[PDB]
Amino acid sequence: DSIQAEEWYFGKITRRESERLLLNAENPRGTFLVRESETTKGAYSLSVSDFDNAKGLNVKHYKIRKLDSGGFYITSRTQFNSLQQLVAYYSKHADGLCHRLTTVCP
Amino acid sequence: AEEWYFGKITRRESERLLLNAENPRGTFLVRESETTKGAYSLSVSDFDNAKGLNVKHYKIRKLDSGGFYITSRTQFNSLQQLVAYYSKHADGLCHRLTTVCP
Repeated sequence: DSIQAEEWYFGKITRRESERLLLNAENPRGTFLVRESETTKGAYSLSVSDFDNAKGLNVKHYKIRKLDSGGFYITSRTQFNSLQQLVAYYSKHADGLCHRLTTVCP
Repeated sequence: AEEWYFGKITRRESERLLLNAENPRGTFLVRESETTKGAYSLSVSDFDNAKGLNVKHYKIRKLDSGGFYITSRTQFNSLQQLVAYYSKHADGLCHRLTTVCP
């Protein structure tokens, strides 16, 4: 389906594999990718690269839950009718995330 | 940085992960201890006839001078040396640390 081919969706890659792709030093902070959650059925995960001078480059993982209406959310502040709309939103506003989403993981 | 370090995932999460594949015995990861500050926890899959596949958890204590241990037999000056040692020598663990959790 459409989601399978989104440039930012990485399907069933593991959290460890997403950190392997995201921790690459070429990536600016806020490089991200969406994937299925490995440990929660039916949820997704937004993994975001970030940096601090103590953990080094690191990745933060945010569960994305799906509501019975069909929407999605990470926080109580905002919900979205699609992952596409969630990504578009957090590309414009961190709003609790470690960083605004900037580069789509290559 | 290490591919086997899974950071703050939980005990339950590690068990979901370590058991969630066609993962052999001896698949493992290291994570921050939930129960004890400063320590880590080594989680390793195992198989036995009564339990079937199951996960064992081993505290990794941190010494004041900097090193780490799980038993009195050997201690390590870093956490990576611990992992490297137990990949070659089970020494009391259920199995050697052979496959990093995918």
